[PDB]
Amino acid sequence: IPEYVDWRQKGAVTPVKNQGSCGSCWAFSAVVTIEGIIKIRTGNLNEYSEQELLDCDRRSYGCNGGYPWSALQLVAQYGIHYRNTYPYEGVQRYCRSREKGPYAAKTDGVRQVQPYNEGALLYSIANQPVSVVLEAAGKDFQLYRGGIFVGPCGNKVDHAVAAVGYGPNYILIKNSWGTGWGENGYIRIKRGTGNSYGVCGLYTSSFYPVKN
Ligand SMILES: *[C@@H](C(=O)O)[C@H](O)C(=O)N[C@@H](CC(C)C)C(=O)NCCCCNC(N)=[NH2+]
Repeated sequence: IPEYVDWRQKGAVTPVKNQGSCGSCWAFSAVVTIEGIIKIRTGNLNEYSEQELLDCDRRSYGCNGGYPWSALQLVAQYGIHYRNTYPYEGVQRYCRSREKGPYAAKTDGVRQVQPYNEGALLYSIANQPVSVVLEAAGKDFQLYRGGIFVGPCGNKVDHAVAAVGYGPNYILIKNSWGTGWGENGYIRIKRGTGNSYGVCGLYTSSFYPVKN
């Protein structure tokens, strides 16, 4: 795998989103990976519905949090609508999948990256954007403005984001806190520190969709 990956430069990343007050990071993370794999496999970059996962992923808890794995399993078993068809409202509502016409995209499954393994995550990111989790509660992460973020942070992961690239010393993360946070909505998180958890627990739980 190459020394640098940046899926934005390959046209596989849609504009940075803002989840707002809703605890929907898990759906935004999943959607970033779906947008990415659909671009990688089909050549078209589309926006897909975080709101649909929020409403319809029965294993998740709406705006009270959820599981990227479970949203990706929802997209593989059923599908997902375009963001235009099923726009983001920042609140959980009734599942309206059935009323929004045929799905726009469908995946074939969900792999997990071997956790606590930097190279395994890097290998996956080289193939596609990956849903990853981290500790975002620390004021250092909340107030991050730029540079390669080293913490301070623990490994008490509580926030789902998407890895869309990496470099020699960092992993490139698309956050869902709007374009004004971090580096136009992104954070580069230091890697290669030898901490198996990853900085901020970044290697705790990583999933990506499979699409044949
Ligand atoms: C993240 C966010 O929107 O900022 C959000 O709080 C979230 O989904 N967090 C996850 C943790 C990471 C994905 C590791 C989470 O807490 N998932 C489990 C949901 C817990 C909610 N349970 C109940 N009973 N309300």
